[PDB]
Amino acid sequence: KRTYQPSKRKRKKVHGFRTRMSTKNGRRVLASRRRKGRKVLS
Amino acid sequence: DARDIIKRPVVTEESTSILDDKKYTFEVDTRATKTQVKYAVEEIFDVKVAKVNVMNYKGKLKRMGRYAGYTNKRRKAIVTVTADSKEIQF
Amino acid sequence: AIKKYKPTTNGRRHMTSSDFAEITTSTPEKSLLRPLKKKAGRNNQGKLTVRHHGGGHKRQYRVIDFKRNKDGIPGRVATIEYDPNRSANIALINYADGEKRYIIAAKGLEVGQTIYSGAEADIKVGNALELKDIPVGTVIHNIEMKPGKGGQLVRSAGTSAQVLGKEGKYVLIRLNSGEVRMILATCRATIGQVGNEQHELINIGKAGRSRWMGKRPTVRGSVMNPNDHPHGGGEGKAPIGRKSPMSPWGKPTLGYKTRKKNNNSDKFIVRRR
RNA sequence: GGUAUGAGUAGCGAAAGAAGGGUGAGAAUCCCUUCCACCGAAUAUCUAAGGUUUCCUGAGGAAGGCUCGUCCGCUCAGGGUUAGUCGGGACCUAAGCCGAGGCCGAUAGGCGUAGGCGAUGGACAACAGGUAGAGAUUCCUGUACCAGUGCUAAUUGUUUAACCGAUGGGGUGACACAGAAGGAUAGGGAAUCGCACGAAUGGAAAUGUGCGUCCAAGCAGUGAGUGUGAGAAGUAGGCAAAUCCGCUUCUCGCGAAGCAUGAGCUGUGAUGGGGAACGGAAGUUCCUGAUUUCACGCUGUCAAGAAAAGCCUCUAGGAAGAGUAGUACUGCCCGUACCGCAAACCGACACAGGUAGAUGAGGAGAGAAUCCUAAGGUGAGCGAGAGAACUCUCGUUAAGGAACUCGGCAAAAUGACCCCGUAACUUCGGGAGAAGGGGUGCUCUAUUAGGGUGCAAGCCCGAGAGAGCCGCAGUGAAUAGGCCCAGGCGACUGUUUAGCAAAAACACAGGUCUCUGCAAAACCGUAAGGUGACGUAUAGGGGCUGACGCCUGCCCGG
RNA sequence: UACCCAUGUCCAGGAUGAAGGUAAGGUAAUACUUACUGGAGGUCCGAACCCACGCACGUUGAAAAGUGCGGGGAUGAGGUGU
Ligand SMILES: [Mg+2]
Ligand SMILES: [Mg+2]
Ligand SMILES: [Mg+2]
Ligand SMILES: [Mg+2]
Ligand SMILES: [Mg+2]
Ligand SMILES: [Mg+2]
Ligand SMILES: [Mg+2]
Ligand SMILES: [Mg+2]
Ligand SMILES: [Mg+2]
Ligand SMILES: [Mg+2]
Ligand SMILES: [Mg+2]
Ligand SMILES: [Mg+2]
Ligand SMILES: [Mg+2]
Ligand SMILES: [Mg+2]
Ligand SMILES: [Mg+2]
Ligand SMILES: [Mg+2]
Ligand SMILES: [Mg+2]
Ligand SMILES: [Mg+2]
Ligand SMILES: [Mg+2]
Ligand SMILES: [Mg+2]
Ligand SMILES: [Mg+2]
Ligand SMILES: [Mg+2]
Ligand SMILES: [Mg+2]
Ligand SMILES: [Mg+2]
Ligand SMILES: [Mg+2]
Ligand SMILES: [Mg+2]
Ligand SMILES: [Mg+2]
Ligand SMILES: [Mg+2]
Ligand SMILES: [Mg+2]
Ligand SMILES: [Mg+2]
Ligand SMILES: [Mg+2]
Ligand SMILES: [Mg+2]
Ligand SMILES: [Mg+2]
Ligand SMILES: [Mg+2]
Ligand SMILES: [Mg+2]
Ligand SMILES: [Mg+2]
Ligand SMILES: [Mg+2]
Ligand SMILES: [Mg+2]
Ligand SMILES: [Mg+2]
Ligand SMILES: [Mg+2]
Ligand SMILES: [Mg+2]
Ligand SMILES: [Mg+2]
Ligand SMILES: [Mg+2]
Ligand SMILES: [Mg+2]
Ligand SMILES: [Mg+2]
Ligand SMILES: [Mg+2]
Ligand SMILES: [Mg+2]
Ligand SMILES: [Mg+2]
Repeated sequence: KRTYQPSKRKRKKVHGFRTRMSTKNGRRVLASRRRKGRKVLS
Repeated sequence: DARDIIKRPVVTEESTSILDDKKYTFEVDTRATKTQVKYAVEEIFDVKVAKVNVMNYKGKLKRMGRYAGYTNKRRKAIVTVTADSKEIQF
Repeated sequence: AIKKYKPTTNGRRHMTSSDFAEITTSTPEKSLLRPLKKKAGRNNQGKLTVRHHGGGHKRQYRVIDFKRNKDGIPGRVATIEYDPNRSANIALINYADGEKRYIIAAKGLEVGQTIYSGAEADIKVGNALELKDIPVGTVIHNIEMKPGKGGQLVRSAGTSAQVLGKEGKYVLIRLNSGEVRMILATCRATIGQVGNEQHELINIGKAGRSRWMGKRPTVRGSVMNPNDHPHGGGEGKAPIGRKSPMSPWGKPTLGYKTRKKNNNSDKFIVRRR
């Protein structure tokens, strides 16, 4: 039994866009990934 | 408008096999409800629609020389006209 | 009465239980039930703040009338019921006007008895009066501290307090602990010892039974490492190698008094226990 | 970064293949056939997750595939997923999360009320056939149901108020665990019936062989049963009100009725559908029988067992339209392919690992064990020889029998059922399967006696004995305890160093000390707010000791 | 992964026979005895399942902790899903 037991819901609830937006530090992360120019935020 | 909702007919072995059964397969706007498709088909073709079945197709991933990407997502509507209703031609 | 189980297993070997003789129904009053979820000693931060709680049997809360407000109207004791939330049994009171309430079941409270609350209530067991109305020497329970707040002080199985005197707008009560303190005289109490007094004799018998009651195991400080507990560490068993036995959070824990030194209620305590 | 060396070396990832035919430039490896072999409480059938096109068809054979390759989960093209009723949303709430105002706080923010979100739970209407390169309770056929809508027709109502009816009241919804006995039905089996055959090598025209031996929801009946004293008055309660609930009193009392529920059954559905054989026959009776259902129904226990919507009812309110029948019409969005004990998911791999749930046949059996099989699935992506050392995994072994070794480590032995018999000690439960012994196949008496089932017919189960008969051996295979004596430690079942320690360590019931009078002490937090506890000294926190028995001495100078 | 919360779900088969109950005795009434009933348990044996005691093997592994043969628990201080 390995780490990484995927769940669509758990992935979005923990790491998704709306969760990131819901906190100030979450928004810092989005701002940082936009600054680096990532294709994929969240 | 009605001709926004109905994009184009679908011509395949499957689509062409059910024309004799008075079932007409269209590619319809991805936002169009099967109710909007019913009333659009009636406006465009002057027919009486018995039922509309609808299905969403997700985009198919296609490569072309180290560039990969998805074809368009499609919404396919099968429109059954009534016995008394006139046919659509294709 | 206490039933002693025969030693058919090492688990049952010294176990004892209530016979639940006093219980008259196994079915609570549906209207007086509230949901109750286990907290398992966790705060509003989700952090464990009290150790050794978690994972007992599911329970429903029974709404208990600790206020005993319903003055004048007679209440017939309809049943004595098991309450998983407290050591005492509870009694369903059918009031003559068709209101049902639960009270703490006093010792000697029988189905069919009638109870009253207020100034005209007799000094008969499950009756509730203001302390100014209760004779000196009477044995009471479910004592309120602030008028109309509800009984807080002597509620657990088998406990009882005694009215000692009447000193101004205050009555002197000897509480179950043997502390003598002043209660405001417009506070009310119920007459009689609480009931289910056998409760303390029960031998839980096996580890599992403590787990059903929601108690998780206690680990002794002296078998923890030094980063976990002041008693932690040492090669082999160690004595308490400290000037005092300590709590897990420092602080001496044998004799060290913890009642706040400058306590507002100190003026109402006449004899400490 | 490139390229050597080791080296044509290690390895090629658990397993049964064979031949004939085909295809093709080319074949151990692709296709077909036949035989053989393997799984079969799975290596079968569903299905959630997860994956995301891997699915189907046609081309292909650079690379990928541990070999090969004409083949592929690979490459390239086209295709493929159909819902009022299935699962999710337009319904409900749990944990939890967010949270207008609010409380708290250098900033940021933290907390929290109303109110929301949130299934893993509640509620909620469709079945059987057909069809097929790829979907099907979705398409088609037949027959339904749920919620609406208009249109006809009567009917009744239109201010002592048909009817609707709360965002309010009440009831239900609404719940643990264990056990026992039943009813029924799935399933299983045997005869019966139908159809086909009549046979290779000695025999058989039949106790012969093979194959088959039926069907939905809905609608209308019924029904094992399971619960449930009814009626009337009267009202300090149910935030107003109440005809409803609750409470009281009175009359009438009974395992009888009603009233609720209720598996299943019978009709219809069906002149239909399916069916052993381009065709359409039989559908019966009996036995067995659930891990399903009636149903957490009943009984018991203590550890005392969600909520909300929904549904029903009550009024407060709103009201000229309302229902009934018939007719035809209306019913949105999302998912639907395929894999799913796996080569498609998690493990970098086409990886001996991991992956919830439903179903899971027969013989013998208590059984989902075991061995062999059914349905169904599979022969495992290197092979051909050889049959040295050595290694691993196995089988056997003269005489001896622990002499081995740190140590009987390993292996051997024991093993099922029935019967006999069973010590010290003991907390009286145990110890105990102690130990130690004996039996076990087949035939006849024998549709035995005697059970179960049934109206019968029959069908099933079935001892004890007597005679006999074969083997070296009868739980003839497979699967099933080795035992005893004595001591240390720990009372006990539990727990632990994921990946070198499972223990004498931890825990534990019990003991004791101590703190704590409730805005408790203790604990988290700057605080608010919390836990403690919706508890209240028979309670809660902390220290030490650790079942039970007998006990627990002296010292208070530090 | 640890603990916890809410809500689900799983545990073939067999064995034993606690309390309680009933009936006989028994007694002034009781203790009590015997039989039947009853179905308790961190109960017993044993698959699934969970675990990980011994040994072997593996040790540029089939595997960055496994496999094989034995082993322990298996209605609970149980396992497991969301
Ligand atoms: Mg990953
Ligand atoms: Mg759809
Ligand atoms: Mg504690
Ligand atoms: Mg340690
Ligand atoms: Mg240490
Ligand atoms: Mg320290
Ligand atoms: Mg120390
Ligand atoms: Mg020492
Ligand atoms: Mg070499
Ligand atoms: Mg070599
Ligand atoms: Mg080699
Ligand atoms: Mg291989
Ligand atoms: Mg098996
Ligand atoms: Mg394919
Ligand atoms: Mg190759
Ligand atoms: Mg090909
Ligand atoms: Mg909540
Ligand atoms: Mg709320
Ligand atoms: Mg929601
Ligand atoms: Mg398919
Ligand atoms: Mg259709
Ligand atoms: Mg309830
Ligand atoms: Mg499918
Ligand atoms: Mg694999
Ligand atoms: Mg598992
Ligand atoms: Mg087969
Ligand atoms: Mg020998
Ligand atoms: Mg010999
Ligand atoms: Mg020796
Ligand atoms: Mg030697
Ligand atoms: Mg030696
Ligand atoms: Mg030695
Ligand atoms: Mg050994
Ligand atoms: Mg023996
Ligand atoms: Mg045998
Ligand atoms: Mg131990
Ligand atoms: Mg143990
Ligand atoms: Mg370790
Ligand atoms: Mg170990
Ligand atoms: Mg506080
Ligand atoms: Mg100790
Ligand atoms: Mg203790
Ligand atoms: Mg759970
Ligand atoms: Mg056990
Ligand atoms: Mg060891
Ligand atoms: Mg094993
Ligand atoms: Mg054991
Ligand atoms: Mg066992």
